[PDB]
Amino acid sequence: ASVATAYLTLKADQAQLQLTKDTLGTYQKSFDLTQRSYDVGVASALDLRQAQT
Amino acid sequence: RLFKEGSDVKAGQQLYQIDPATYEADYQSAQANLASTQEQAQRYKLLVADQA
Repeated sequence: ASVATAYLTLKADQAQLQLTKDTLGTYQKSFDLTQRSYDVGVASALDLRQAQT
Repeated sequence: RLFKEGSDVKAGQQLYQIDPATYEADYQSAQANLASTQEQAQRYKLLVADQA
């Protein structure tokens, strides 16, 4: 039972790590878009800070 | 009056100045609105390429 639960926990956490990598990629794209919007001059610095956080 | 009388004038030549003083004011207001909206349009033109 212990070996089975350890294997299934690893199998779950692999796909969960993949989804968290997807979240990091989405947030990096969003931060790059807000950085472009701040460099152009539409958004303030505060939206850039609140995306970075 | 800025023409000599009894002379020949061409088309488009100015004749009198009628002291604008109101049209200058509303022209300054319209140009002040234009100076905002054209740079907003240019910034949106720059940002629409990256789909921001």
